[PDB]
This record gives sequence, structure tokens and C-alpha cells, in this order.
Amino acid sequence: STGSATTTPIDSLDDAYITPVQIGTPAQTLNLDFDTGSSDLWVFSSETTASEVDGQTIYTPSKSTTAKLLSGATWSISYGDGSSSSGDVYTDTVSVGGLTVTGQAVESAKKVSSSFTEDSTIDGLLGLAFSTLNTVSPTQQKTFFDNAKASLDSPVFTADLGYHAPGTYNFGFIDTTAYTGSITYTAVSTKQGFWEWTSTGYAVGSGTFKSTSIDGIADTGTTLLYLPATVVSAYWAQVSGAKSSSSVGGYVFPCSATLPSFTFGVGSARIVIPGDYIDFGPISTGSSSCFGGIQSSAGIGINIFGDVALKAAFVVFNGATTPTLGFASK
Repeated sequence: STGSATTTPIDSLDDAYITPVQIGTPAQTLNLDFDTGSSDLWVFSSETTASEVDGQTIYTPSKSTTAKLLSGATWSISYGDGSSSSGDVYTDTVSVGGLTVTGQAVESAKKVSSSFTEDSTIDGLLGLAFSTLNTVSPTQQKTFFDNAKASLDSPVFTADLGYHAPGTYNFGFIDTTAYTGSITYTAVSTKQGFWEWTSTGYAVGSGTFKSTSIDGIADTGTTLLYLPATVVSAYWAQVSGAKSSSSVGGYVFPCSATLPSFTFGVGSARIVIPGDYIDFGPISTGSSSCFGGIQSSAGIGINIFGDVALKAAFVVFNGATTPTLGFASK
């Protein structure tokens, strides 16, 4: 079996992407944030504190003839940005782009943090990291991809995120018309539960390539690219007027600037992030200071290849027995 679904930026900065998911019988379609950095499928629902819902589409398990409560199950999750949610659990039928899993754990939110409430375009998350991160207790639950893996023509999904444009998540096949050249594959460590790999280096603009190992995670659920302070400083040093601002929480730059590109290594291969992709716009409506899309990871604990990086490539999340990651230019 295979599945294929379009994913669409939620705003003009590509802060996140939403993908339509069918839950229950008859289908209830919700637009979820596919996150390779987490492993919970959770949705706004009929059980969510009413004050904390503001425009999202909710899932009503009582309207779904295939929904069954997972007795005793609960869940609570906190994300790297400080947001958080929690609630109880149903199993129900879930389909993505024609691909159907029966008995998927659909985690129903009783509580969401303000940031989720304030984002009326994201009805929940569908996590695609490794199931060892799933927060359901006392019985940990499997991700959508884990549940579907056996039935897929190939045990893989791919991420083809667009720059200011829709893109695609494919399950179970490689679309050889979606990229150029060849796919470079690279080793993955699952020991922290993430799609964790090691980039071979970077270059700034037309600068010479610097070979150095950069351990990090491929994470569709993070907007920006978070790298070590040395790398990030070398980049922003090439933008006149750029500076790191504690008040704003990161590197900012003159909105009048033309940004240089950033290249990251995948083995012997090279992925180029156009400079335009690093511009996340005024820090406030009307401001002439713009927020940078490459930021330091020194206050994270981990380097994050978020959408700023992943959307410059076609990305194969290979869930074979030995997981690997593959990157191609497009």
C-alpha cells in the first residue's frame, strides 16, 4: 500500500505545515502538523477545554462508529518551544493520503497550552519520530508510520516541503520525479528516539566548505535551523548589520539585506539553502529588523535541522530494520 498527501504552509513565512488527515467513521478531516521530532498523534477534540479552543476543527469520538476508548490511557507532552498538551486516548481509523491504519492511537486533548490555542490553523500533531518517545501511559503507543510500515510497499516515508508553496508527504514509495540527481543516504541513530544523523560540514554563501561533524535531528516540526554557535556566527558575520539580540531571542538582521545561502553536508553530497529561505521577516509588524532563520542551538542541547533546512531537499525517512536518512536536491 502507499499514501500521498499535500502539505501546505500555514502562513506566508512557512512557520509550519499542515496536512489533511481523515479520522473516524464517517471521516472527520483534521489538518495536522506532521512532526518528525515527536511521536504522539494528538488532536483538538470535543473533550478540550472550551476556553482553549479558538477556530480549530475538533475530533468528536462520539460521532465515530469505529472510535473506542483506550481504557486507562493518558498522555502529556511538552515540546522544545515550551508548549504542551495532555488528555486521554482513543483508537480509531486514521487515513493519510489514501493510506489507512486501523486501531491507531488518537490522543484526545483535554488541555492545550496557549500557543496551540492561538494557532487556529493546526488541529493537532501527527508524530513521526520513533515510537519510544510516545508519551501514552501506562501502555506506550505506536506512531502512524510504525503501524502502517508492515503494509507499505517500502518501509519509508518522504518529506518534500515547499518554499512558500505546497509540498508532499509520501508514504511507502520514493517518487523519483520529485528530486534531481541522486539520493545520498546517511546513518541514523535512534538512541534518543529521533531521526538523528551527522552532517559532514557547511559553507556560507560562496565560501569554502568546512568539513566538521555536526550531530543533529531531522525535524519537520521545527521551523528554523538550529546549529552550534560557531557555525551560526560564521553565517551572520556575512550579513552587514546582523547581530544577536537577547531582547528578541536570537539573530536579527536589516530587512534591507540580501542574505547569503547556507550549504550543509550530507556525506560527500551538498544541500544548498537559498538565502531567501533564511528570511523570516520583521520581528514585529512594520519593523525594519528581520528575524533570522539560522539560529544557535547552544540553549537547546541538540542541533535541529528544521524546515528551513529540510525544505531545501527531498528527504527520505527510511524505516528499514536499520533506519537511515536520505537527502536529495530538488
